[PDB]
Amino acid sequence: PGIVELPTLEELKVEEVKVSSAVLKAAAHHYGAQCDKTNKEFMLCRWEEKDPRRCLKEGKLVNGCALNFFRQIKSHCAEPFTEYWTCLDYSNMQLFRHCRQQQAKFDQCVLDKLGWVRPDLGQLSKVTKVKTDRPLPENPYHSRARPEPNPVIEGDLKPAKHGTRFFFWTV
Amino acid sequence: MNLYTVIFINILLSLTLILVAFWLPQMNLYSEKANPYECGFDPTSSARLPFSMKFFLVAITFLLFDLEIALLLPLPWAIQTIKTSTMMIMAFILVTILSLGLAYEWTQKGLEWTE
Amino acid sequence: MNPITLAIIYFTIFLGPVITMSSTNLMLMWVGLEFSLLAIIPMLINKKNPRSTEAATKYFVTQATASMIILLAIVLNYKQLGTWMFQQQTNGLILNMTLMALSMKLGLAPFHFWLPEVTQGIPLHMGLILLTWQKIAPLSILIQIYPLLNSTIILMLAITSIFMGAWGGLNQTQMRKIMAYSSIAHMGWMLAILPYNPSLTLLNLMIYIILTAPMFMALMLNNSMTINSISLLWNKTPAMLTMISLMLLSLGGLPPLTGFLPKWIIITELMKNNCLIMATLMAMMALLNLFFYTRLIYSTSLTMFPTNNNSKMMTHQTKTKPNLMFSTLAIMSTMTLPLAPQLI
Amino acid sequence: MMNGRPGHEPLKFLPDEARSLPPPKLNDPRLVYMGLLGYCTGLMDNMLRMRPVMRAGLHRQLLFVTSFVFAGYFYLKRQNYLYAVKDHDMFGYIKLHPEDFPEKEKKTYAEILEPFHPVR
Amino acid sequence: VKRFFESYHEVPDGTQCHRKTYITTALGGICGIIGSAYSVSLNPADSTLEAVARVGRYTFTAAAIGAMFGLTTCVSAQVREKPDDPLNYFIGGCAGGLTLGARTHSYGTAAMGCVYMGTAAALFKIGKLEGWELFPTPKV
Amino acid sequence: ISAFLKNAWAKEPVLVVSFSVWGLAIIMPMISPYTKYASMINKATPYNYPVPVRDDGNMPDVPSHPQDPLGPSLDWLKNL
Amino acid sequence: PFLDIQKKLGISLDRHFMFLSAEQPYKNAARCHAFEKEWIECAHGIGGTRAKKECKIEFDDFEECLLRYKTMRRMHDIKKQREKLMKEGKYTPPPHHSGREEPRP
Amino acid sequence: IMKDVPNWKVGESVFHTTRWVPPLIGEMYGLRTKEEMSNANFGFTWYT
Amino acid sequence: MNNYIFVLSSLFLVGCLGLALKPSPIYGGLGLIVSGFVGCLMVLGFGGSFLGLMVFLIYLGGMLVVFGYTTAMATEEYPETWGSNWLILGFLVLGVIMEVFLICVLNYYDEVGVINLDGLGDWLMYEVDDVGVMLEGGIGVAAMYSCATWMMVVAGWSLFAGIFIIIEITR
Amino acid sequence: MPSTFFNLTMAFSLSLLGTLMFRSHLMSTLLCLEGMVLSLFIMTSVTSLNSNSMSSMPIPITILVFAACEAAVGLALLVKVSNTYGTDYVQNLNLLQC
Repeated sequence: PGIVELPTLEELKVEEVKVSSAVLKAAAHHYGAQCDKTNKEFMLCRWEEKDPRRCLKEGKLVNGCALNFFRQIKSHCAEPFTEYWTCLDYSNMQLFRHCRQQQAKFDQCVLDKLGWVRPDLGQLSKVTKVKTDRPLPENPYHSRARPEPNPVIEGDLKPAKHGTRFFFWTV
Repeated sequence: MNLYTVIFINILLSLTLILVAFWLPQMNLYSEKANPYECGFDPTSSARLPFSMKFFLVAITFLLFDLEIALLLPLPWAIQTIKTSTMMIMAFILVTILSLGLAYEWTQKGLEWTE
Repeated sequence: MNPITLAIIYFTIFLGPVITMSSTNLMLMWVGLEFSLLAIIPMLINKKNPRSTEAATKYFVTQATASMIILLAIVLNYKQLGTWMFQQQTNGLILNMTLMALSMKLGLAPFHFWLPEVTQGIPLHMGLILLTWQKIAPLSILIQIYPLLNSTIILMLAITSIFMGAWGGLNQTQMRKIMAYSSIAHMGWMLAILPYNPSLTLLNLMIYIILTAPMFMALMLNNSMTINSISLLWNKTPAMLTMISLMLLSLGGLPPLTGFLPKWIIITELMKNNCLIMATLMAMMALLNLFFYTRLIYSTSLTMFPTNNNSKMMTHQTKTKPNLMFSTLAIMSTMTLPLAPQLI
Repeated sequence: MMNGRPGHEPLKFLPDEARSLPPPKLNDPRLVYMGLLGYCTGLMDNMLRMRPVMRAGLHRQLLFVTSFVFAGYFYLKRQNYLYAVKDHDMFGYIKLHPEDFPEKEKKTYAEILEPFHPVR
Repeated sequence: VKRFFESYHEVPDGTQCHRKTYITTALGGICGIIGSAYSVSLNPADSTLEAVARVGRYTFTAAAIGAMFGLTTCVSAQVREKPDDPLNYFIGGCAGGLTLGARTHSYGTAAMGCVYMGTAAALFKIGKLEGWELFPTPKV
Repeated sequence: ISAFLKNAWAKEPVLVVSFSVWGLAIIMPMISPYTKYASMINKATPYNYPVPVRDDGNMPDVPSHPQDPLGPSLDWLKNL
Repeated sequence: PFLDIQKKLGISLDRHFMFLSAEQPYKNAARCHAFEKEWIECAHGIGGTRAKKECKIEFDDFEECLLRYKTMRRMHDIKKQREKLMKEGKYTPPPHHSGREEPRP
Repeated sequence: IMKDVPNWKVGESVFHTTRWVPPLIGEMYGLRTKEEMSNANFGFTWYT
Repeated sequence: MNNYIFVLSSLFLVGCLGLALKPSPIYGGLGLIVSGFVGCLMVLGFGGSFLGLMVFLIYLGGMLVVFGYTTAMATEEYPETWGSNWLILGFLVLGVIMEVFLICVLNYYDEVGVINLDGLGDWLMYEVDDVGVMLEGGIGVAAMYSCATWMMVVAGWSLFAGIFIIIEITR
Repeated sequence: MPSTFFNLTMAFSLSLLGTLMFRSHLMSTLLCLEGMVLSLFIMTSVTSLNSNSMSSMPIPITILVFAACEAAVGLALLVKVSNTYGTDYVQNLNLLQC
């Protein structure tokens, strides 16, 4: 009965990354440290509010921070990073282990410039306690009011009136 | 569709090969060459008669052990669970139960054939 | 059978229904029914004769189809609602197919043709278990879903079971078939009321078990399987005719014995819902159920038949077979009507 | 039907609310009837096994009597509790739904004209 | 269609005699087909031809039963104008029993079926009139 | 019984190996210290997203960032 | 159940995978999780006869999520009208549905 | 398309509730071509 | 390739129909094998590999024993193929034709709701998780070893006790 | 999906029709039972994969387990039937009526 609301085309028109998957797997560990605040805000909204239509702007901020990130990587440390992801994209499951020497070049570049340290083994696999000006969503799931249960008979129970009302048994 | 294609290719190879085997050669058919072998002499009866099988109990328990395989086979995924103690105990119990059943059959001479 | 095997098999028989009760998943329910199925066949086929092979094959082949139909009902419910429980707002076809298969499992008419055959093909024990303990889980299914059953075929099947059990037991000289048709009739009385206060279904079940078990023991004490064999009981063990008489007259429900309580209270709760003429028909064919019991107890207790010369050897020797529970179960039947309000 | 009653304990023979009911007398006609059933059970046991009667198994007979009474006491207590619960819930429902069970007010035989049916 | 058989009560007896007549005939035919399927599955014939003959005999017999029943009911309700009277259904049941004992050569079957079917049809009318709901829904 | 096992190691050594390996499989998990790191490693694997948490203002031990000091340091998995 | 031995002892042998919104092995939601949760949370405390008509909206939404019949009807109607119009020559499908779009990322 | 049929809301729902119900591969990719429909299904199931 | 699943389902129906006509257990086992193959293929079409492979394996290992038995017990001089009986051949042809006519009928009395010839292949998979890992069939079955360990014990008891049952029935 | 569920249910019904309507042999009946099992398996598996209910995926393996045990004991009974009568036919099993 109720119409679905949806955003317009221009409420989704966005400057996209246009960037592939090995180029992106290479810079994953640095994109998880830098550009973590926006990403975690977007995640919290997307899971707290179960609607995409209520978080487009956080997604747009995510895309913006990613673009700024790769702009830093382009204006600084483009050749070693190029070599890294080019050698990474050769594999079939895109394994870091086969390209372990170009990591060194990329990391030393991105460390001597901008001081970006690679996260260690299990730092991107844990909860991270974001804040925001947003409020809590009151009643997600758009739940209706619950019907009231049937009341309990309050009383100290007594013997049955005249025992069993069965047919002719007295007691 | 790659796999479907490989299998169709093998299928058509086999069928083209049989077509060649049948329609390329020469034929001289007659009843004395098309009747069953039985080593020079003629059969005394049909081959579509009972062949008593003397390992039928072994067949049925093979079926049950096949099911045991089907139960054991999820283990590579069961090992990446967080518990790693319940699965251990339960797999231990399953294998030990199967071994106990095998031992009972063995001792009761079920693996021996019905002479 | 060696003891390890008996332990395994009787544990399985006990655990089939026990799994069936203490399970909310219908699929583990099915599992319990299949344990009851699997574990019964060894002891049905233990004496290794053609009669036993036929009985076991008929039992197996009739129960497998019912099991598959129940599994179909369960899978259709899972498709419909994404759960493993017959809720309300299920399909009446699913529920009715479940009812049909459960009736085939119990032995109700018109699915009754296998029970007397199978029962004749097996010893007195394995008739007791088959008629008492195997009936308890299939009934548990219906008891757990009683407000979902259609109140029409539930009663047509009951009425058919009543009529056909009465008419079949009218002419059976074999006792192992009399017990079967009695089972059919009593399951009819149960299933008729099952949508109406299913506590009474369990009442009739307990009464029926308490009556049949000692009767089977009575048949066991001399391996009596025929009217002519039970008639040679005024010579062999004549202290049992009193209890046999009162137990038969409780089975065919006569008032002063507690076997009239289930029929009486069933008629009560059926007249409380304007199910009048059905109850009338049932109560009027229970009389024919009583007639062949009366014929039997004439034959064994009131009009002592001819005996043989070789039956004096039995009088020379002594016995040990009455398990001390025959007495308790025969006396708690036939004499517990004044305690009926505590039973209900 | 009382299985879905709120607070219903699963497989509880005698909840703590039943301890507020008065117990039986221990001289109840039905408990002595159960003792009589136990005595007749022992007598029948002796009759079946070709034994003397009222003379043979006095320990067995005593045990039968005591088992029957010691079971009937608790079973009767449970049944008293269940019938108490029935009356309790019935009273509660009529008290919660008086519109369905109105305060009826009947008439006398002076105002109603019941019809006469001679015999003749 | 249930409405077909519910057309038997759109109007009282004595009216629409042919309608009610061959309705009851159809009903008898259905019941005869059931009985025939059971007598052909259990205790089967020595040949498919005799099985077909069994079906035909049973079905035509029950059809004749229902036809005589409906004819007699609506006639004895048109005559002696009294729809709310189970004696019409009694006379119809007796006519049915007579046709049973005619198709099946037996006077004793005729009398037995007359009494039983007549009483059954009388009770049927009495229940349709007073509101006896067999297979009732649970109320307590 | 030592003589019995001496006989069984010659005649039927296949079942001796079998029972030995069965008992060893059952007993050795009880013995090792490495037995407990298995569940911990299976737990450490993040197959699903760690969903962030709202800052109530009362979450000290919870970190504000991936590479903060707090949280489970997975260096026990390194240099195990 | 018949004999609530599980509730007696607090164990859950089978009463924890009774439906879809119930502890999938790793936390992957089954479809209609929300609908079934909402239906079940409405039908709690109530039993049966009252839940079947006080919690009907939520069951109907669940039934449409799982069996999903009305959306089939809707898309079938849209497709049928589109085929009629294209046969008459009235409709002109766009590039982003004939197979020629600008992919978004 | 359905500008002309008598009673048809174009963005109507099939649910009484108002919350976000994520679509499925047939509503989405419904009006699209058969290749997209046959790659949604049978795309991963039939390996690259 | 949109009618793929419907073709597979129809083939399975025909396999089980030729089964239900009951030729000798040799061709019945052939039908079981073909139908299990088709079942595996559709279970894969719906996104399940393990369950289909295991149906295939179990039914193959079972029909092996059926061959071993039916050579001994359910054998005749003339094993009664489908063509052996004109009546069986007629009912088979009639069953194919009847199911075709039935499908064409129920595609008319209901536009859609039971069968959709028009939209076919459009309703198979129903909300896949387009981004995922550790999601296949096999995790759910491996839950028999954790979170559903009663299925495992009850199945194991069935097999164990079945061994004893076998020995006793055969003795 | 609704198409294939309809077809699978019709397949179950065909195999049920089969195992009900007997012929001479019994092995064919057991095979019809196996076919019913298989159709039920595929129904359960497809519902579980559609709904993404990986909690119910242990159900079809249980179906196969118990159905194979059923087949096992049926085949053992068949061994006994052949040892008695010799030829597997279900018409020779007609002596409990008397």
